[PDB]
Amino acid sequence: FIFDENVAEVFPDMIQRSVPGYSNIITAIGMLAERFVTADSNVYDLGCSRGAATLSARRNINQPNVKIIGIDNSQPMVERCRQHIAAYHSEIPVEILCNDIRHVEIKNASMVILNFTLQFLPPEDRIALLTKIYEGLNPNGVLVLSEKFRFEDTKINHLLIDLHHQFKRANGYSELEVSQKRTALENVMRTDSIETHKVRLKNVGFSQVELWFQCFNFGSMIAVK
Ligand SMILES: Nc1ncnc2c1ncn2[C@@H]1O[C@H](C[Se]CC[C@H](N)C(=O)O)[C@@H](O)[C@H]1O
Ligand SMILES: [Cl-]
Repeated sequence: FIFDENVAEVFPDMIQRSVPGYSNIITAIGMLAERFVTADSNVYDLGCSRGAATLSARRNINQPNVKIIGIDNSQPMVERCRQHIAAYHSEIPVEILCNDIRHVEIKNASMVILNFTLQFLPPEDRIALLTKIYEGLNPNGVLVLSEKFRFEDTKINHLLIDLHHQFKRANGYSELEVSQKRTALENVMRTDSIETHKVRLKNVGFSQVELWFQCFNFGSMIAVK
């Protein structure tokens, strides 16, 4: 399982059937962009995929001189992203780059989005990235971090994983061809608890850090510089 032509194609439907609340987060990201994106700044969408978060933010930014930069290291993903974005008109320019988030520069940002992406980085690479993001954000800038969480409490972790399997079934997740390779990946994915995420965000330097959304074992938080 890699992010190839096939995963890039079925992605909106795969993530819809597997991430509870996915869609509400995307809508909320637009609300957050309205609140946090300032004029004359940049907005980064890290591991941007098809550009759902990117367009949600773009559609809700009404400030001048704002630029969006989406980054995804998969070429198949980046091609559909750029094309998907050129299909909607806007006076806000968007540059989509094909790189690995660990090497990109982040500067003059009012908003950074890591929407279910951090979990795909080696655990030992996460602090460095979040640190670079903290340094690249302007004062009062915001990091929106959505992740699949693990729960220290075993019994709760299983209860939530089960609710997550009830949701996947309800949505016919297994109908997808990518369904099993995808499910194998999540089994070996090194996810963090919500508390781990908060403590690390605070250690990097963010002043405000809080979970603002959750549905079973998936959620999203915000860290304000
Ligand atoms: N190191 C990396 N650099 C850039 N993109 C990455 C990296 N690791 C994983 N990715 C990208 O991480 C994404 C995880 Se799925 C992300 C969901 C998407 N942000 C949305 O809002 O719908 C994939 O598209 C994948 O190619
Ligand atoms: Cl994903």
